[PDB]
Amino acid sequence: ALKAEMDQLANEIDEIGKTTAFGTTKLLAGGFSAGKNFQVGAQDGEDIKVTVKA
Amino acid sequence: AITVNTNVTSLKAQKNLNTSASDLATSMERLSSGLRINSAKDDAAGLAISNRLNS
Repeated sequence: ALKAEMDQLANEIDEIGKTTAFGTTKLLAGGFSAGKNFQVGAQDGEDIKVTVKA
Repeated sequence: AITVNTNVTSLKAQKNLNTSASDLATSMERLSSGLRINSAKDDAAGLAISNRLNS
């Protein structure tokens, strides 16, 4: 009984891992493992990198 | 020159007044609606991004 509940909790951890999105792009699956840049200034090269691992 | 048949200052004043009236109408619409993007004239990529976030 204890282990059956452990398995259900691990399944929900996996579901949250694969389901989280910004619209249609996945966030916790490994697509941001090497970060993405957002240009936060007016000139080229003035930008910040956002990194999320799986 | 002192001419009667053509008046260029009036033409330029007309164009400035029209530009101002258009801007005011746009602002009035945006305040009445509560939204920044009322058409694709406004922001086209934001329209699609917001359609997906709405879904």
